[PDB]
Amino acid sequence: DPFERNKILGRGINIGNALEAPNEGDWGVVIKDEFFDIIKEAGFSHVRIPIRWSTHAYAFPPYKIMDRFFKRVDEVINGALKRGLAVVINIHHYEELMNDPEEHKERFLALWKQIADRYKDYPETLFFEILNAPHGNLTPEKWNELLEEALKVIRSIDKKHTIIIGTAEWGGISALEKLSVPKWEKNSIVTIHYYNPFEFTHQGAEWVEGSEKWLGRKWGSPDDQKHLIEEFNFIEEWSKKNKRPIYIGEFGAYRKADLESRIKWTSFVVREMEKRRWSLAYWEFCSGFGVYDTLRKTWNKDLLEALI
Repeated sequence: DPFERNKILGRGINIGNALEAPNEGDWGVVIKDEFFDIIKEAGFSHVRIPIRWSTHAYAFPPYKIMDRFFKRVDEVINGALKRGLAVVINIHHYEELMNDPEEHKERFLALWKQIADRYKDYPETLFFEILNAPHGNLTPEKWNELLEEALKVIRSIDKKHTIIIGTAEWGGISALEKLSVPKWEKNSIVTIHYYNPFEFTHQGAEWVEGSEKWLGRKWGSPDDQKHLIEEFNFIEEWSKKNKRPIYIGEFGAYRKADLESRIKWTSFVVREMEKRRWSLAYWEFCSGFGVYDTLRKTWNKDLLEALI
């Protein structure tokens, strides 16, 4: 029952700026084994681990994933499982696939063949997330085709693990209506990344065009809350109509946003996700959107309370 699997997934946190960088540590985070103690003790049910497999596999057939990297991913997954955390792994920042899905289709499918083969006998609390935030030339209609091809590859190997399927147009709500999950697939969860209002959550983000114009933006008015509720109602209606569970696999506000607004937004979205029985994972543990200080070994207490 994928709804039961969604319940098991529960509340989680992304350990980002880590394995989805070109190399682990490049973006500031190395996944320390003790992080899993910290996260489990704080009350989280799962971790989401973004992984840039594409830079750690050969470019030519059979597109073999490199040994040392595979071993590292094993180590991370098992570290989390040791603490009784559920684990979401994905394919993250496969930029060539977004820019030319035709050229990279078979390589992408080869990655999933290898990942499914590697983890098919791992515990049922490991989840396979097909592809992070499809966008660009990987259009909604092309994604519907590609995700089905990936489902077929994974299911040819593994009919035990729940699969997590995102939306196109950068993984938010805008392309949810366009998403199609094949009827034959019966053990999947649909994932959405929720960052609205984008101008608030990404204000001052150095990698986002024109974001400096958003610096100082607050969040918390009654109207702000009603707008967010309307969007959550839209997602919930889609879930009910399509009979698929919902995982909000990323949500969070950047550190440049005022702390009081960050707390209000984070706490509110979590309460509203909970009312809808969704699973959820905060972006992210300890970096630019972070809630834990790895030097001081302390949580931001208000943000941790918001997440529970």
